[PDB]
Amino acid sequence: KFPRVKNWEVGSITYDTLSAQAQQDGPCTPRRCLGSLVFPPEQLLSQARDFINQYYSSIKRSGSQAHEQRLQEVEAEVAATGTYQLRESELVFGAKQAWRNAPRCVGRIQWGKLQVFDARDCRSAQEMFTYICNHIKYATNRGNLRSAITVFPQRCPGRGDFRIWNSQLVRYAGYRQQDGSVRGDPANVEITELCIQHGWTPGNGRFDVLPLLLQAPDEPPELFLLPPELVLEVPLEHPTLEWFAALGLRWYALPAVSNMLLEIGGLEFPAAPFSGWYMSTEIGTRNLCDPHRYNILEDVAVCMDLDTRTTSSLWKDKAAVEINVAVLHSYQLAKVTIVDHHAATASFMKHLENEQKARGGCPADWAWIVPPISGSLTPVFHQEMVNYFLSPAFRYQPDPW
Amino acid sequence: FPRVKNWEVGSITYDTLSAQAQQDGPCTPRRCLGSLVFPAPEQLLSQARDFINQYYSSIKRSGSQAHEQRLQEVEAEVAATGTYQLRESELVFGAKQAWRNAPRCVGRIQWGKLQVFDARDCRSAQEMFTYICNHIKYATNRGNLRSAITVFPQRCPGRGDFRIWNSQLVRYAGYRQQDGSVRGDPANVEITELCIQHGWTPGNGRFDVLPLLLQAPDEPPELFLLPPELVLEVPLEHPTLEWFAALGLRWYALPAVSNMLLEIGGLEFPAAPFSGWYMSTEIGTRNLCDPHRYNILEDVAVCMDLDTRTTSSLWKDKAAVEINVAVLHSYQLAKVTIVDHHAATASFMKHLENEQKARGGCPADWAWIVPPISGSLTPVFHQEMVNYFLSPAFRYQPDPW
Ligand code: HEM
Ligand code: HEM
Ligand SMILES: Cc1cc(N)nc(-c2cc(CN3CCC(F)(F)CC3)cc(F)c2F)c1
Ligand SMILES: Cc1cc(N)nc(-c2cc(CN3CCC(F)(F)CC3)cc(F)c2F)c1
Ligand SMILES: C[C@H](O)[C@H](O)[C@H]1CNc2nc(N)[nH]c(=O)c2N1
Ligand SMILES: C[C@H](O)[C@H](O)[C@H]1CNc2nc(N)[nH]c(=O)c2N1
Ligand SMILES: [Cl-]
Ligand SMILES: [Cl-]
Ligand SMILES: [Gd+3]
Ligand SMILES: [Gd+3]
Ligand SMILES: [Gd+3]
Ligand SMILES: [Zn+2]
Repeated sequence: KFPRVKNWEVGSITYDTLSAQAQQDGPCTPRRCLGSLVFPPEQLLSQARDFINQYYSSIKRSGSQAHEQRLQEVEAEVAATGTYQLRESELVFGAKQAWRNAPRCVGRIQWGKLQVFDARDCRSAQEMFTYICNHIKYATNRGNLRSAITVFPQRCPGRGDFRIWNSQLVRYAGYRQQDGSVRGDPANVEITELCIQHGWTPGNGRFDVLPLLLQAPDEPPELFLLPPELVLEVPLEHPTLEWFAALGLRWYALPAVSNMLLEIGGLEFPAAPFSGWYMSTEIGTRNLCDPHRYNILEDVAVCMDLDTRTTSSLWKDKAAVEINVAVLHSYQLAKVTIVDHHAATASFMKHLENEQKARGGCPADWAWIVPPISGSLTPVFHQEMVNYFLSPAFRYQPDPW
Repeated sequence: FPRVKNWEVGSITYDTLSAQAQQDGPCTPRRCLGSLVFPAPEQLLSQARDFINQYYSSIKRSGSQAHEQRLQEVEAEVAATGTYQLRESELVFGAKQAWRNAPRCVGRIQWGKLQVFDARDCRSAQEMFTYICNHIKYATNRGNLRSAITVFPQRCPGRGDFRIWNSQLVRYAGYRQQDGSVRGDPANVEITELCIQHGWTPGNGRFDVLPLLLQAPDEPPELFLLPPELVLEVPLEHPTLEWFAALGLRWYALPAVSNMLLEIGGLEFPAAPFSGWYMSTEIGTRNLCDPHRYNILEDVAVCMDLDTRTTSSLWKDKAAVEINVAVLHSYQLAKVTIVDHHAATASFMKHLENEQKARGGCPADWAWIVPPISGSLTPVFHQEMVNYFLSPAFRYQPDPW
């Protein structure tokens, strides 16, 4: 009942005793594994009790006066109101814990270093925009990126939700054609179509930064043009392929996910944008080279004079590596924090060892931790992993429509 | 029924075949163990009955005279003998299905093209050796490799098992060193010790082909040297890096797995080596670049004049790609069948399509189907998969020592 877990590079063995705490049952059964799938009233008191216990164990204060006291207050609050408010410190502790528990995040070595902007007193898309704008400028920090989350008011019954309609705070437009196919980013054709709908003037380019559709409870979403000086971007050049700059490629500095639902102690925050910094493969491999994204791979290969006529020349692999080199080089030249997939995965192994000693295991999703290029060149490839849901958590949620 | 998405195209299918999954895997709703490498007459009869049902379906004779007669023949044999014997055509069908059902095999587009050598009358380790040599000769075919399996006698009450102790028919020795390192292939240290312990005079090169340790029932293993001219090898050179040939690297033509158990309708064949042809990443990425294998990555990158002091130069990614190029070049130069990871994964996508029409699904282990370099450059990366166990099957089994 405690899964044995082996590292095949070293031969070391550990047991994931933490896996025994998994609540929100995942998608797998003894009969079929679904691990490769991307997207698989007073129970509020069970989750609340549990999270409060987590908080006080963490600060070495389980079973001591303030613990009992806080236990009664959430009981009283829920009894009187049907919900409860998180203490500031608990909101901070729960945000870091949800990050720590995110099985697909390779960057969790950083989980203890997170800036939490408490936006629970927020009201109206106007207010959100100032909060999002404060977050972006703090997190960006002139390229010295700092992990941050901004936590908008929790969901209550009867009243609509706070929601950011964009999957991220920075997104590039995707416009169709007189032939269906997309200019810009095909990942965002829908939210581009929703933006143009709600009044935005579409550009023509491949890298038009989209406006934010910000939604206050029970009110129609409102467009918001992001201050162009607040959107830090990196033009993409290559250190030795002089023509690479002429391809006109760019990516933004700040990966800020704004469509996931933060859940702490039973409370649900459908508006809680978190950001950190990029791993270079996210941009150089997935965003630029996925066939359904910018799909630039063959264009770079033609420019490198590679033999695209046979797959066994590995022209795809060669061009992909240089695109990733160009991402890392461009971000370093712009002094915008970035981490390559070797450094990231090596830090994740350290994180696993840390989490083994601290908690007896770590929820990790092998398919997402192993990077999308050179997988077996990184140590996480050779590490067996156990995937499971702990709370608090970041959860996926429906698009607010 | 699991819904399964391809993210590159957007297409969607349901894996109805997974509902028929007999034996149980390691995952539960609590925790996924997908990344782990190594997760009674009445019950033999129900396995036999299902396979016979499978066989008669494939020959468009479900529910027919011969069908019912074969079921009663098997029940009568299990009653009188505690086991039963496969007809030759049932063995051939069962061997192909076992291949077809192997979830970690990316080469399964070929599953119907398989040469089955019926060695079930094999009497000794000496006859076993002759069968193996003929397998190797046929499958190698002077470099135009043909998929084959040789099936030795089934496990049966009262007698010991036939076993091939070697994990493959062709393996390079791994010699523990004076200083505690390994000369040759570190994956083969154990079997190398066993060969020496069993009378083999070791060499001391890095690419010494191992003898075969072959076990007849209730017999100690018996040492057999492979005729050197039966073992086709490919010296490794790089099309443009002429110093690469000076590494003295080599690999062998034939991948022949010899330590897995073939299960057909509840009958177990502990000795049944099968062989196909290599995908270049197996050699270029895993065998040569794994830290715990030949581990040539840094030496190649240094020779390539890469900056190995910083990870963000992507020296590992660059050197690995050229090691894979060298493998592909070398095998094509030697006229030995090999497939690159792009062609192989492209054919596996067609296999998945074929199997969706044929059986309503396909058991696939995403972490093994996705190549160890350039994962998201191949189509399988963007394909959700359902992993489950179908019989007939190749199973892992303990090492006989
Ligand atoms: C600071 C540097 C960070 C790096 C390098 C990093 C890296 C990554 C990567 C590569 C992914 C894969 C997702 C994809 O591309 O599909 C991911 C997912 C994710 N990350 Fe991180 N991240 C960082 C910070 C953070 C922070 C600050 C948070 C939250 C406070 C966070 C929470 C998540 C979540 C929720 C996911 C989705 C996967 C899941 O829920 O299991 N990450 N991260
Ligand atoms: C014809 C060319 C073939 C190719 C290119 C191919 C490719 C592969 C690869 C890359 C793996 C993963 C190996 C690893 O990294 O450990 C694999 C595993 C495997 N293959 Fe194939 N293979 C071929 C033929 C065959 C044949 C002829 C059989 C059996 C008749 C077979 C059955 C298996 C089995 C049993 C595994 C272990 C995984 C599992 O059992 O699910 N393959 N194959
Ligand atoms: C805080 C944070 C840091 C970081 N480095 N990255 C993310 C992140 C980035 C995506 C975008 N990503 C594009 C490539 C893709 F492969 F298409 C999959 C989607 C999605 C997420 F959920 C994420 F958490 C978040
Ligand atoms: C018939 C057949 C064809 C083919 N291309 N390959 C295999 C195969 C090869 C290994 C060796 N392979 C080395 C790399 C590794 F990463 F170490 C993992 C093990 C093991 C297996 F089970 C296999 F079926 C079999
Ligand atoms: C089908 C498969 O699960 C899907 O393509 C996953 C695989 N691994 C991934 N890993 C990361 N980091 N990001 C992703 O989007 C994906 N996609
Ligand atoms: C621990 C991890 O599961 C292990 O390294 C796996 C991952 N995927 C693999 N995939 C293939 N094709 N071959 C392998 O040996 C492995 N090893
Ligand atoms: Cl992104
Ligand atoms: Cl091999
Ligand atoms: Gd020119
Ligand atoms: Gd030269
Ligand atoms: Gd030297
Ligand atoms: Zn699973």
